[PDB]
Amino acid sequence: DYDELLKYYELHETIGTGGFAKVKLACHILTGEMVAIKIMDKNTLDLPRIKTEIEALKNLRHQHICQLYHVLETANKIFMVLEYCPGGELFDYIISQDRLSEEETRVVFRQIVSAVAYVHSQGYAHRDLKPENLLFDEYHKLKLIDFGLCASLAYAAPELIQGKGSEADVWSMGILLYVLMCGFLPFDDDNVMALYKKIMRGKYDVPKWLSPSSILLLQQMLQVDPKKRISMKNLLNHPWIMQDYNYPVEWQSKNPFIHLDDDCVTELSVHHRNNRQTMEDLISLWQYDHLTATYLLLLAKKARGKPVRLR
Ligand SMILES: Cn1cc(Br)cc1C(=O)Nc1[nH]nc2c1CN(C(=O)N[C@H](CN1CCCC1)c1ccccc1)C21CC1
Repeated sequence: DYDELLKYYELHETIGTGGFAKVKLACHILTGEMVAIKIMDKNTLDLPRIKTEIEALKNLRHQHICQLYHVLETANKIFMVLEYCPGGELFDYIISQDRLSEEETRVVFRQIVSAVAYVHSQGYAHRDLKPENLLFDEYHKLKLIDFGLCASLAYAAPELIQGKGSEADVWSMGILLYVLMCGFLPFDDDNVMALYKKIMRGKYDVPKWLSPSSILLLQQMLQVDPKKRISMKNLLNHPWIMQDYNYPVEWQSKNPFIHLDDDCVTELSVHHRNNRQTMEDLISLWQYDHLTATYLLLLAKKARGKPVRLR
């Protein structure tokens, strides 16, 4: 139940619902930082989905991946405390704009490619890429979410639906690119089997406002045969991707966990009136408990150019 969570967080409103989970806005008491808490019920659960996401996020640390802070499991519930992104979903952003210019699309799309390339570099495929799974953070940069399916029909690759992961992610990014520049899906139908057929055929409308280079890139990402599909490697430095930037997508993590931050370690030891070495030792266990949560939220203060202070 909520007694364990309420020790550390003030709970606010529900900001999202899923089939088996909800996400609530909350504030971390010790740091005053806003967070987003994904809440699951262990009775009405699937559960492998939760464990999959948790394991992935413990191993992924990247400027375009929504950060995990804290995992709490009670008798009845599982709580995942995640980064709060105050800019909302990419999908809702596209609808409000109708569609994005090629220029703004490229700004956003390069961030998606950065995240997904990194995910692949760490040995995973996301498998559920869609604009509902991309959020805008405090600096209006994109953060990828929902790793429950890592190793929706409108975004699934032909070979994935066929049951015949890396290439499947490229296809989904092709659908995303189309939606960004067009404001609607390339394959859509009320009838699910009719949608399946359309995806298998691979034919789609090419709107009048797409540039020849955009058209070519969509063609290369939306190849029905995954062997003919552009590879992640060649996506990183694609001429469309390079335009106006003149350097390939920077996919490597810019915020990896190397050494513990001295300033964060000191603030925790001072606040808790604890032996510094004991504090450094307990943080290093990386249990994703309240200690880890407080440590990581202090690091976020620092990344924001703010002082590392508690209470
Ligand atoms: C929608 N919105 C509007 C504003 Br302003 C901020 C947000 C917002 O969602 N912020 C936010 N920050 N961090 C998170 C979110 C939403 N959020 C989510 O994880 N949201 C997903 C959203 N889905 C995509 C397809 C269906 C479910 C979710 C997953 C399970 C249950 C409910 C929601 C995270 C927790 C990591």
